[PDB]
Amino acid sequence: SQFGKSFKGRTEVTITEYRSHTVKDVHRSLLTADKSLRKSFCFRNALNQFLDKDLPLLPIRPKLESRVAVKKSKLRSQLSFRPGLTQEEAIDLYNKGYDGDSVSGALQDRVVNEPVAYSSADNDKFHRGLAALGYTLADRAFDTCESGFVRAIPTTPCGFICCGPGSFKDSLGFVIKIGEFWHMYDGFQHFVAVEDAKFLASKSPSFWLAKRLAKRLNLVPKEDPSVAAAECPCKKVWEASFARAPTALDPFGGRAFCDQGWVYHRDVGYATANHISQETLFQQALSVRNLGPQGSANVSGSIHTALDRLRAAYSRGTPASRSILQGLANLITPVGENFECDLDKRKLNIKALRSPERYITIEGLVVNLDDVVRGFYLDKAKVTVLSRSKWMGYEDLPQKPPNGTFYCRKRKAMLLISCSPGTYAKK
Amino acid sequence: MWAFQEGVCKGNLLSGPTSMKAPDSAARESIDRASEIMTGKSYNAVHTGDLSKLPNQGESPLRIVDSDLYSERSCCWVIEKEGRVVCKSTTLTRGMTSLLNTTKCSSPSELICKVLTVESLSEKIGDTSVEELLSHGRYFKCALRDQERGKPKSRAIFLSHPFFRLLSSVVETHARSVLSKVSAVYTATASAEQRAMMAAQVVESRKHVLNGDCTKYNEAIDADTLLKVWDAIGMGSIGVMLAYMVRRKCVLIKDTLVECPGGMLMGMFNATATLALQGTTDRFLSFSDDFITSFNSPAELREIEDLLFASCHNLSLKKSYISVASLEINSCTLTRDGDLATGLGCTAGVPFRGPLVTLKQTAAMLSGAVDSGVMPFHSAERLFQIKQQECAYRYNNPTYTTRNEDFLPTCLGGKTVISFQSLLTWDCHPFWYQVHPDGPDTIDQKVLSVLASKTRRTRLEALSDLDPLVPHRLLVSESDVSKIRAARQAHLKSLGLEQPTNFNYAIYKAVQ
Amino acid sequence: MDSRFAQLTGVFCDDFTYSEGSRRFLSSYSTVERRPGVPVEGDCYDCLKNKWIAFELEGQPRKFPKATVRCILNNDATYVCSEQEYQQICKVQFKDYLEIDGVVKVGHKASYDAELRERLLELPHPKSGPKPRIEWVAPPRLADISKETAELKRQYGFFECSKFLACGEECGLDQEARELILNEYARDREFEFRNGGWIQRYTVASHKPATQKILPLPASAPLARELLMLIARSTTQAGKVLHSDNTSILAVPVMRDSGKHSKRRPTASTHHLVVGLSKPGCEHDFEFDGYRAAVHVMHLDPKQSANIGEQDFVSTREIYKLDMLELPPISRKGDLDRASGLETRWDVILLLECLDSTRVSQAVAQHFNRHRLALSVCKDEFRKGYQLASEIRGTIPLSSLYYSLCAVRLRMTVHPF
RNA sequence: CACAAAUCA
RNA sequence: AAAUCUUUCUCCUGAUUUGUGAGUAAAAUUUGG
Ligand SMILES: Nc1nc2c(ncn2[C@@H]2O[C@H](COP(=O)(O)CP(=O)(O)OP(=O)(O)O)[C@@H](O)[C@H]2O)c(=O)[nH]1
Ligand SMILES: [Mg+2]
Ligand SMILES: [Zn+2]
Ligand SMILES: [Zn+2]
Ligand SMILES: [Zn+2]
Repeated sequence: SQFGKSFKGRTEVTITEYRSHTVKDVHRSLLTADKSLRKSFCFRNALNQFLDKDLPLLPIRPKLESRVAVKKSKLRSQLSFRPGLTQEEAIDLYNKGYDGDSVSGALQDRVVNEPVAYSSADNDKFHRGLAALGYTLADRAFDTCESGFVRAIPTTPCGFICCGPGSFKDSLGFVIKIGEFWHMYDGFQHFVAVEDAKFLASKSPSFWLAKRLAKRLNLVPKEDPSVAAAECPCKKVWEASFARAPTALDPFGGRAFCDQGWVYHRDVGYATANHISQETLFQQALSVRNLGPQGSANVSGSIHTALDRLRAAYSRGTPASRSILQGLANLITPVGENFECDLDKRKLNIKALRSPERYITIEGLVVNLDDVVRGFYLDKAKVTVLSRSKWMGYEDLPQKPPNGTFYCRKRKAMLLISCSPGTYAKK
Repeated sequence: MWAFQEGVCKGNLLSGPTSMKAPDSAARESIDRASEIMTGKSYNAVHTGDLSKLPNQGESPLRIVDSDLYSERSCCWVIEKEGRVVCKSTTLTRGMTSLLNTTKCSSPSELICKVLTVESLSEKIGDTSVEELLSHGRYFKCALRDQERGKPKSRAIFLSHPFFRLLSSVVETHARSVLSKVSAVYTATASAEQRAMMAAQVVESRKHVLNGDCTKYNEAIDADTLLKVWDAIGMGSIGVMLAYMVRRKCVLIKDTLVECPGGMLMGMFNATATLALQGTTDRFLSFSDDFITSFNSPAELREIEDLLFASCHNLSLKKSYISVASLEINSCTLTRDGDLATGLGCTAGVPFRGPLVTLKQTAAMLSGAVDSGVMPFHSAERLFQIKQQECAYRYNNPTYTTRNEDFLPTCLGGKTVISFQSLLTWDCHPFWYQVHPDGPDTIDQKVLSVLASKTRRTRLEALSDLDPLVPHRLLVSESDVSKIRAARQAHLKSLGLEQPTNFNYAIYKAVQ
Repeated sequence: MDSRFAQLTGVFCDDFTYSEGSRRFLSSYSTVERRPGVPVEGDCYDCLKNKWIAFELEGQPRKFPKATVRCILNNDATYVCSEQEYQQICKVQFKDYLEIDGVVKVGHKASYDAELRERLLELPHPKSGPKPRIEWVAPPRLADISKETAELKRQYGFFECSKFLACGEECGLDQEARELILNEYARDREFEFRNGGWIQRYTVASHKPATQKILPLPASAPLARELLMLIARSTTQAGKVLHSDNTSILAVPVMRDSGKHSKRRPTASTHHLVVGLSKPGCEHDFEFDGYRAAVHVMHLDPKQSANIGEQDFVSTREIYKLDMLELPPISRKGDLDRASGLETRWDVILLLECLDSTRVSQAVAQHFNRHRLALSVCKDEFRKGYQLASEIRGTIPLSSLYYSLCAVRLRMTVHPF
């Protein structure tokens, strides 16, 4: 009758409170760790048990052999997007008798950042502790044009959309929003899905493209036979040829080919290389200039505030600046949510307009929209003089300096070139 | 030796200081400092900035995160037996449960809804009233926090009443939301390294950098400033009640209650304190008592000083400095071009805490260091080898190992000195996986956890292995818990399976 | 799914059964009624019609699938639903007017808001305070650190012998001689002997701090690791002589003397007088059977002993050496002496940092890092960051702080930045 | 979500 | 007697990363070279 004592005076309590009450009550003793491990030969017996019973039951993890050339660079943040169990997968695991707490803990799509200062030619992602040695997460690709698909600039184009301007293969699919429906085509099966009050209603959620669309839209897959579309141009669009914008795969593992249309590869699960970087942020913005919301770049803070600042900077500026800002807004706005990414239709916010400086952080990159409007990150570099005395260990200022600290002899001063076109717009 | 480092070094190698002194002295010094500040003789506690531009969140529904109101951390539970106040230290879970039992409430949300919707302060909410809750929620209990490097005198920490925590959670969450909506560069959640990178990018346009810290941060943030910010973000009754409790807070030292009207004691309102500055100007990339503002001319520096003073963010003259070739925030120092400053920096040593815990912690530290440009990989390999040799010297006695297996570490009777690169790239005997930073728990951790749990009554019926979809806010009675357990046991029996098999995401994904 | 309707749903599923006994309506807000492993698409589930039912109000749509039938509750005392049976059940079960509580906003202004605001107004408020005048000047120069060290020396001075620091070097006695010397020293000091172990007995305390002075640096610390390991061992093994490869110690518990019923076994918070041996030549010399050695004591509470023991000496030395500049020779008092200095004294300093449980050296290191990084600092205020002598008390922490300042001064002297 | 380890304020 | 209210019979708030989740009985010498 402990329920009548711990929760005296109440007959019903929340699951949180009950679970928190039934937690092991660990205690802290003044004994050191070594003395505790020595006590009663507890660690000795534990080691004996591990070597006699537990050790044989340890799966043999695979060795890592993939390596790439790496160079020391600025202190960047490696953005890992490790996924969690999907809703249906969680249900299936729970009904199979798996631990509820562990499954629920695994049911969370989390974004993590790791400070690493090391960059490779393709700007890949390295393991924990092996960034110095260039141990990439990606495994060796079997077919060449798969690696071409995952690569921004394929070495050998097979003439098809995966790694060049062309049509689709049998191994590629695409999900495109037509009217009020999401059409998924793979090459054999054409399905239509709808967004039904936090759910993704589709004929068969098990479809790989359907699962990918559910993950992209942040919706729970669901079965709904009463879903159909009137016009299905999926055949013609599949048979047509499209231009391939040079960009790394979005964190979701797909590339945009048309307005609200994303191509996916069956074998490639998720992007292994940092989608957004200093040298590719503006190219990424230009590529999605008029492709609707993409939701591929996480912006620190509030997305509404970022869009307000983008719109305020969008009020003035040259057409190219407006296009760049529209592309950035498309990049940061999620897909399918109540967001007005289109800056033309966005209502101007005076409160976000009066601010003297408009800063937005895209994937840890602080971009000043005011500077972007006046042609800084693309046209001309920003120079600030740090001192008039030469410093030790700093290279001379090149003729077209990139971002960084340099020494200038014509002026005899230490300069800090910022927002240099040679870094962002590296034509 | 930390003095002769060519690069930056915080001297973090050795463990933090330890002190068995009673917390009375430090708490008394903190209270005296707060009272002295209240007199307006040394520091400023009066806010002057314009927070009229903060967005109003008063229309948002009152949502309480229950998970944050229950934990094993200590808290002050107050009892009024015979007109005397008795403050006891109990787990926050026990304090919250006792509060909910005193005033009949299924959940904290119901309690706050009832409190907000009373027609009088004396109206009963069970065996208590809002006036009694306010009176009790202002009491705090002092304690000493040590093992903080660079603080020979251990700091003073304070345990708060469950009601105070319940009311402060709402305001803190909404203040963080307002910070996200208003801050020029959001940092309330970014880590130290992310803040350093953002600062390195932000201050690229100005010649000088002001690496500053705030002194007496908790004592300089009056209840008036907190209520000002809360009213700016529209808290109404919650903000008023919290400010009333803060202004009337009492701290129990030894056996006497001491009034501490000034300041906020603990960092319970770090988000609100940060908003007190971020709401008045956008020139500071700061969170709590850490800002990285930059300037070009002395006039801009004077403007920065005025802004800091007006927002009760008193500059720390002892620690604040000006740099032109670097910038440091949250102990992370970066060059003006973004490169991490050469040197050990925040790298810390691993005290001997177990034959395999020490090796695992050394591996984790070395991986963190090599990932950045702290040291080349071969240096990390050499350091790991030296640490393995030291562990062999320390833990290779019969009281720690009776084995002679070759694959075992030299510190457990074996002859294997694993290479750091071999360990990191899963190129070791499965016995060494636990030693990996991302491997499973070592034998030492399991033994220590068992010893800790094996020290002590009567346990409630278990409620583990729940549906991953059932929200944790649903109400369960004793009969409901029994029925849930019976149903789960019957389902397992029908499947012919014992207690639920543990789930590991890594293995499942590997076999997928 | 809103908890507001939970109670309401409970009224709906009022002992309704189907299939001769099975409950018909399963509430989504009830854990026992909930069907495991099924997503929730409504306030309750009807098995007979296999349909999800959700409840709404006028002009308050709820996020649910279109397939979920909505029992819209009109402003008037009427319930309208697409399904006739559900509407009839709504009319029947909801006989007593169930007014759903309105959602409470964060900005809710309670009836006592004005009263609490008045009470707060009548309470004390702070005063403005002064605006500091900040003068930005160059960081402290070598002269300032020299002044700090000179002030420390003048105020406290130096000890005649290194005291326990001398225990970092071999005492020149074999294991048997060391054990005999330690046991006879304990016996001479009238230490109580019980169960084959030594216990130190005390009756009254002066309640005043012990004398503070700076410990001169021994030549080297070959036994730093051994001494720290012995200290770690002595956390629980107290009252008996603990031996090592090249040295030995004796941790005598210090326990109160009641006189008849006195503490016999040490408890969690019993302090230890750690006794160690070093080469003779100081006032602490002890002789027995022709064996002479300097016996040095150190009083440690359990936390200090654990902290000192857990430290690793070799690894810290190597990590520091990874990016260290050429350490200069220093004299017995941490002063640059090229002619007759010893570099090994630096090891001793490190050992001191390990023995100093207050770790004031960490504070000095942080301040020196700021100094090296800084270009301009507040006048007369940044310099007042090395004055940590008021933060610590004891011979060991005082010596550690003094030698941290000496290291800073030496860095500014030989390797200017 | 809870516990444990490291770091930061 | 010393690192002197101790030798007397618990450590707050928030954040980043990582790993685990029905595994159940006193006390500091027993037992670390
Ligand atoms: N409740 C806690 N707040 C902390 C803690 N550490 C830091 N802080 C917060 O950060 C603030 C600054 O504390 P620091 O760690 O910088 C201590 P410092 O000696 O530099 O403070 P001053 O006395 O103002 O010089 C402190 O007032 C709190 O608001 C902690 O352990 N607990
Ligand atoms: Mg700082
Ligand atoms: Zn191809
Ligand atoms: Zn179609
Ligand atoms: Zn002596």
